[PDB]
Amino acid sequence: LSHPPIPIADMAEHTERLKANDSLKLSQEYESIDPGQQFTWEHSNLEVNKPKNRYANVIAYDHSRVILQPIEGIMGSDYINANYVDGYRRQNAYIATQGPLPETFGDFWRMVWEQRSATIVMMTRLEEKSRIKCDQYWPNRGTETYGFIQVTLLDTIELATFAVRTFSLHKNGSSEKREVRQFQFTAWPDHGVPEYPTPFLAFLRRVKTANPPDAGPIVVHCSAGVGRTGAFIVIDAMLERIKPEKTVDVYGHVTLMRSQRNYMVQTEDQYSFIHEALLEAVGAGNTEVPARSLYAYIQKLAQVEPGEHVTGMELEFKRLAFISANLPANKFKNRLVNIMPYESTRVALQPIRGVEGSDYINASFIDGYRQQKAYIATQGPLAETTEDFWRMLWENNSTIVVMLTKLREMGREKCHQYWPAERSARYQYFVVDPMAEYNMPQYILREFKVTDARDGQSRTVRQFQFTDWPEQGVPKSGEGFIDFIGQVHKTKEQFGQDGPISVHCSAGVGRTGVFITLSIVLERMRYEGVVDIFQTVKMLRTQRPAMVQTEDEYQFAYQAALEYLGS
Repeated sequence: LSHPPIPIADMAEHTERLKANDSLKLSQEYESIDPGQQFTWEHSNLEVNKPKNRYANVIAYDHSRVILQPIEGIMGSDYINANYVDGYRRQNAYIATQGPLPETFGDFWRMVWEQRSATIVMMTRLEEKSRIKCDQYWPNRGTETYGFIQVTLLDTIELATFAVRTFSLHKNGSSEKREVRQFQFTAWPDHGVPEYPTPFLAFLRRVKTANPPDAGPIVVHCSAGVGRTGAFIVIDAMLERIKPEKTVDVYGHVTLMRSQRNYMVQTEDQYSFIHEALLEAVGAGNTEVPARSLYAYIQKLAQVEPGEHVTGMELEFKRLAFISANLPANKFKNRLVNIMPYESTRVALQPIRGVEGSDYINASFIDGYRQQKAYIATQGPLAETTEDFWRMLWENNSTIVVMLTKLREMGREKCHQYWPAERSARYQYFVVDPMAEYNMPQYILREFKVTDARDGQSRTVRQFQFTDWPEQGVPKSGEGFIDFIGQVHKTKEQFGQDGPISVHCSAGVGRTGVFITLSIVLERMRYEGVVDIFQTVKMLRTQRPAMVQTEDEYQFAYQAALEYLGS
């Protein structure tokens, strides 16, 4: 009645309608959400329970609350601020709860134990822009006791946009030991919702694969346990829904959620984000592959299926498809009009008083496998942006430069020679001294001393220039490129860089993208034994446009991933 399901085919259009005229119908739809019934919240309001509430205004409805076994002689001991929430035809599939307080750490663990949960989803950083969102309810290492549950940290994996912690739980008296994994999403912005859903969707895939299909409810929490917690739940429930059903009903599911916990999906932006994520999720399907299945996967990609006129490989690639960059005074600072950094990931320079746009360089921060901003992807310097380049490196503590083009190819200038060789150069406040030049079969290593003139300080800069990329196409073997990636990264650890690796070719998307793609993929193969090239590329394209420009480029990443598996 009045807000019917949306077939996954119309999801595109529907979303754009809601978003029309600065999200006017989204807003009217959202404001109309109403479970339309009266709840009570007596337990949350017990005097003894009020300090167990992180926010006095975010309570637990009586009828859907999670009820803990009482502790003999302790009034109020059945209470936690938490409610069951439904998934798609999955009753009480989730527990939505606040981020635990020091005084409720024991309650939270006892909840996990008694509810037989195997998975915790933490939708927040402990602190975000100074403000504490959640206190740390788990041990730094080893075993800690909370109430009567002993929680042991077995393992910590920590990656660019989330962390996974593995725990063992043991209540005293029983030999029972239970395993629980906490997935912590670390990339939700301090303000608003994520610009793109791709990190969250990969986060969600992790969670779902780890969660055993016979456990109790997934425990989900942010700060209040309503806002991001809500988005996680709806997105998941709708991805479940579309397996047997091929329609989406966000409106309907948020409505059901509101009858279970106050405020689920707390902002319009969150409501919008849910639609964007679900939109992107129907877009790709599963592209992740176990190492053992890689070759077969590749072989399958290599065929022209009955029905299609192109390869599966090229069909997969097809599915992958600017304020400052435009300011008139920065327009000469771009090699190509149509290759610009996004505002949100652009690498801004320290502004220089009295020259507008001297905060601009065509460059973009890019996350790695383990850490965010592990790369800057930028174009080959122009004679006119050379100075800017050197300052970007200094200001951003980048001391490794990967150049993926010859200065000239196919009788065109690809890159200006932005480095000195015969003698020292001064590029503005920076003195760069050429220290050595190593000619390897497939690349050249150049080493520079860079001295800040202003304060006499100094850093070593190393530049790796790969010289074996064919001027048309892509390498026939990934061997040399693999070794190259290896060398750049050895050199990173060996001389303890914290800073990003700055990577460029000519426009700084194609080969640049392949380099960054493989740097991520090959480490993920080492540590997970899975590969997902498509999602890696998809991700890069959330931070810089057109990363991995061509089909052959895309295919090469597969090729190199394959050969690397070979060793």
